Amino acid sequence: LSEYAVRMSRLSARLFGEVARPTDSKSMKVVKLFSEQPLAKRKETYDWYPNHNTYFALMGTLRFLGLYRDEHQDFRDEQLRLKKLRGKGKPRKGEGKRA
Amino acid sequence: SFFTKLTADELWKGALAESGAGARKGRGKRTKKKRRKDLNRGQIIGEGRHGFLWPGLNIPLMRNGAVQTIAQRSKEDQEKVEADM
Amino acid sequence: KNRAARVRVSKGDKPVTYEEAHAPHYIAHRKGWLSLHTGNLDGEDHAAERTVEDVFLRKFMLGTFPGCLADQLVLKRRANQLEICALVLRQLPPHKFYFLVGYSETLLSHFYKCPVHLHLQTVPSKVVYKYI
Amino acid sequence: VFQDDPYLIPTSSVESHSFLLAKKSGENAAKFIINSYPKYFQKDIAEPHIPCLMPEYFEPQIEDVSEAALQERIKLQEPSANYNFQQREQSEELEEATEADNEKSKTKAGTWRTKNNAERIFALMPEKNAH
Amino acid sequence: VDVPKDMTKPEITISDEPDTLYKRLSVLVKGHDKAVLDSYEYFAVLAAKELGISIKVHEPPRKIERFTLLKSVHIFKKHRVQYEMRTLYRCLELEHLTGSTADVYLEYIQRNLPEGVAMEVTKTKLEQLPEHIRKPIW
Amino acid sequence: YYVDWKMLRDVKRRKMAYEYADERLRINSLRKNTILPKDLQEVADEEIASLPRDSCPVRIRNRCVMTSRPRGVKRRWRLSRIVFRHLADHGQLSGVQRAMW
Amino acid sequence: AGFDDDGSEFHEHIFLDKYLQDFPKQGPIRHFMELVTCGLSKNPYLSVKQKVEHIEWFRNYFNEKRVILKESGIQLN
Amino acid sequence: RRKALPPRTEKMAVDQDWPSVYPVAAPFKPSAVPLPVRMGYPVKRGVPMAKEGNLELLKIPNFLHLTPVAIKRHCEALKDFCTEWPAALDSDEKCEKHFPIEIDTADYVSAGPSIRNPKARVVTLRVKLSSLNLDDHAKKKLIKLVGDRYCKSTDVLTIKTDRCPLKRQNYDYAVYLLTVLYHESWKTEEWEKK
RNA sequence: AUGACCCACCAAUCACA
RNA sequence: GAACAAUAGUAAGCACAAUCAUAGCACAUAAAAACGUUAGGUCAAGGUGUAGCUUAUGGGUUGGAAAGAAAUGGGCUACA
Ligand SMILES: [Mg+2]
Ligand SMILES: [Mg+2]
Ligand SMILES: [Mg+2]
Ligand SMILES: [Mg+2]
Ligand SMILES: [Mg+2]
Ligand SMILES: [Mg+2]
Ligand SMILES: [Mg+2]
Ligand SMILES: [Mg+2]
Ligand SMILES: [Mg+2]
Ligand SMILES: [Mg+2]
Ligand SMILES: [Mg+2]
Ligand SMILES: [Mg+2]
Ligand SMILES: [Mg+2]
Ligand SMILES: [Mg+2]
Ligand SMILES: [Mg+2]
Ligand SMILES: [Mg+2]
Repeated sequence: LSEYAVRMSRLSARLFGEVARPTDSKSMKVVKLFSEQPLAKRKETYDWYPNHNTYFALMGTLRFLGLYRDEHQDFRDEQLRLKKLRGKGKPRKGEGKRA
Repeated sequence: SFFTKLTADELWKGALAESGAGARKGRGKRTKKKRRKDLNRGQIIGEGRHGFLWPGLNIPLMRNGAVQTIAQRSKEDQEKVEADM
Repeated sequence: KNRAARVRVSKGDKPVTYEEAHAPHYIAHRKGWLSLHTGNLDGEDHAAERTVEDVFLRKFMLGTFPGCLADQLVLKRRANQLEICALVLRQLPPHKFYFLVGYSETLLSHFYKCPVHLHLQTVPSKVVYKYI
Repeated sequence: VFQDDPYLIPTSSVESHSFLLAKKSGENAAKFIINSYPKYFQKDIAEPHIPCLMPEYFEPQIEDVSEAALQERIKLQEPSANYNFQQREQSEELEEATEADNEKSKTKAGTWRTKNNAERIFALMPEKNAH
Repeated sequence: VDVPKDMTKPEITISDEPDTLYKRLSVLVKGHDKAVLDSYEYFAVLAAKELGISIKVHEPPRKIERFTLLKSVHIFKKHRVQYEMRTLYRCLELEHLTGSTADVYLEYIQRNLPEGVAMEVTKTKLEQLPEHIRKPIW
Repeated sequence: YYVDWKMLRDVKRRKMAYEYADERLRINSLRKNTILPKDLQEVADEEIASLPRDSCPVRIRNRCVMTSRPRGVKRRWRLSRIVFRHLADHGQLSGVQRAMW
Repeated sequence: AGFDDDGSEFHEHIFLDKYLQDFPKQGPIRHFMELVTCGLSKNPYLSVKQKVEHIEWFRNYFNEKRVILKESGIQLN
Repeated sequence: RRKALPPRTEKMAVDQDWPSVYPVAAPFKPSAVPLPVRMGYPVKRGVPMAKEGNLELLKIPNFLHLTPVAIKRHCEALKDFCTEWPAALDSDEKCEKHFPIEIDTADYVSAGPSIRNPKARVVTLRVKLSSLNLDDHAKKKLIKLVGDRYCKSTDVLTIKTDRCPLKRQNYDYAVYLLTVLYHESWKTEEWEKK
């Protein structure tokens, strides 16, 4: 190691746009922090889920508009219909416990 | 919750429980009976309870030699339709 | 026993498509893929998105064409455009068929923000590979 | 334009007409759904961002302000006249450009209402002839 | 019998600018199944021999990614299912090309890319020297 | 509807953590540095701990996209192994196949 | 295709010295902010605008607390 | 009312040009294709399934638009857009003697809604040091300044540029880095005597 | 060497006017 | 419900077999393995029948979930 080598390195670092003045291994973490995309900002993170409300609501509307046909919801429907016919329904809110 | 749904065949196969182990050894009684009903039986393409009329599906494409516009039935008309179904 | 994606042997009367007649160990050997896209290749991205798209497409197409859908969908993705190829029973008058062709193509083009092509191949009844 | 299979292929001229007309009526249905409920189609994916696949807004962007709602509802015919009537009730002056656009809308959309709209065009504003 | 008359109207302009030179152009097609990459290599080589682009083709070693999942919904850990993804490669190496020929060939080729394959283009382009470096010294 | 309430809570977490990402990054720049004085980093510590609890990235869970399953997920498809296998075994995942060697 | 990044050129990305103009020149804040600046220098995912808004947040936060800086044992501007 | 029309294969002339039928990339409708083709696994007595209703032929990418006749025609229509390659450059020696600098740039195509590939930024700069005007001192000072980016056996210097959003910004920054390396290799300073 | 008791086959469809 | 110097058995189908994979054969390995058996395992992957809750068996926030008397399984490191 020489002073010539240290000057050469300070020059290469100042030139290529890397960190100029000597730093701790611990402080370089801030360089790393702003050199990257923070985790919570990545499309693999905030965009992870598809929007389930858009799909559900849209296909629900399209079903009511008679375009899309949902057999699963049809099943649920007829089952519930027969269930309220049988005499066991869903209690109107507030009625069930005390009565 | 849309992706959480299934085919009608799968749902009936599930609810009927014909393929179970109770059916084979006669581990359950014959007086207990439940059946499968088609839920697509009385439905027509384009029909919904919102009441829309689509040129290619619900209603004929051309009325009086012209092209029918997308339209919606009256409230009471839909009441009578649902009564019929 | 392996139950995965299997059509169990019936009394011998059961009509079966070429598709359903082959278990998971026969993919890439006898039967091919029902979807084609780049995202599952070695160096490539957004497999997840293409998958969710795929699922919604199957569900949607099944609900939009009730009862006339013959075989499982074929989804080809080429340079931002998706061609949906479908085998369809002859049920509806061609009026309804075209109505839904246009309606679907438009709707999914506007939903997924890319050009959507829809190719219908009509068949008299379910093509039978086995039993029956 | 038509589907390639032997079942959906048009046999006669009337069939060609009914088929294509049906396809268009379907596209119309789809677009109707898009514009009735835009928020469902809002989320964007495509990188080049095609502006053509976005839902359309046929509502006025401002309500009580005259100088916006006039032109806004004119671009959209009767809502334009309700707008011009809401601007004329507030004693807001309609310039040479305003009812030249409302005029171009009286010619593009629309015999008594023509005479009345013409009277409002000439009497209120001294419109330059060229419009 | 029925021939449309005067069917051709191409539009090409020549700018005075010195069109970019490409020393070498590598086109790497990744695929799943081999046969598609074979017919695509045939198609690409033919399309290059028709434009006189003088290309070589070789096959980069295939990559198979394997991974393991549980076979059972709930609990048997002794039992697994193993899945593969096979990526196969074709490398079309074209030499001594110009910018226009490069954009035409790459357009034609990229339009006809099959749905299940992907493509990576490495262009090494020729530039003489930058201005401030030519023979000044500071 | 997101398939579960859990899935809902995680969607909210990803929205909040996306919103405060800048604040957290900027403050933890001060906090992760030796060069600055300790008197600054103590106040910066109280600043980043002041931030809403649900905005920090370590509270986010990768869940199955369709089925909401909290683990046994293949990150590349964002899918539970079960759902994944279901899709793959029907030939619906391009390039995926059973492994024989 | 479709994205030019505001017609910006690399010097508006690489060299941020221009926004370090108002800051104490010989202090530890120069160490800190030269590290911050180098990090933003290496950053592909941000525009010029956003990097500038980072620098300015730090300007405003450091200029927010003069008290703790003076008391710290180093007089800072 | 049920309508069944005989396939296109009936009206198809024997010598009819094929690229007319399949101009673009197509799904393979079996009605529009004249050739009997049996694909699918056979059954013990039976044969492979016919082309009608066959889903497996639908799954296959078909090169039917690319039939060699169509490639001849297409490429003969593309002969107009292509510009010639300079004669004297035929050998790599003259390529190096004339153009010293190679700029490597990567372009990626993948199917889907978005075009954006993060790998497309990177621009590589390979420059031979024998094609540069450098002094002995300037060359040794350059070698020591760049370090790892220089190959001592092949004398090829490499500048890999990443840090900026666009490949043009990275191209400019690579060229600029080269320029400043050359300008700052010729400068002798105080500590160089140390 | 020992190992409560109890376990099993006695009902018929779909589709159309 | 078989006797091959043959005495009542023909049988499509599914398994086994064969092919396919592990980049040439071969071997090996992988994969495959019907119908059924153990009311085997899983309503907490998800979906569901039946029966239950609905100002609560539902939805949030904050903080807590300790521990080793003992017994034992599978491992890691050893006793050189
Ligand atoms: Mg649940
Ligand atoms: Mg975690
Ligand atoms: Mg005893
Ligand atoms: Mg006993
Ligand atoms: Mg017998
Ligand atoms: Mg037999
Ligand atoms: Mg073999
Ligand atoms: Mg063997
Ligand atoms: Mg095995
Ligand atoms: Mg076997
Ligand atoms: Mg049990
Ligand atoms: Mg249990
Ligand atoms: Mg449950
Ligand atoms: Mg808690
Ligand atoms: Mg122990
Ligand atoms: Mg163990």
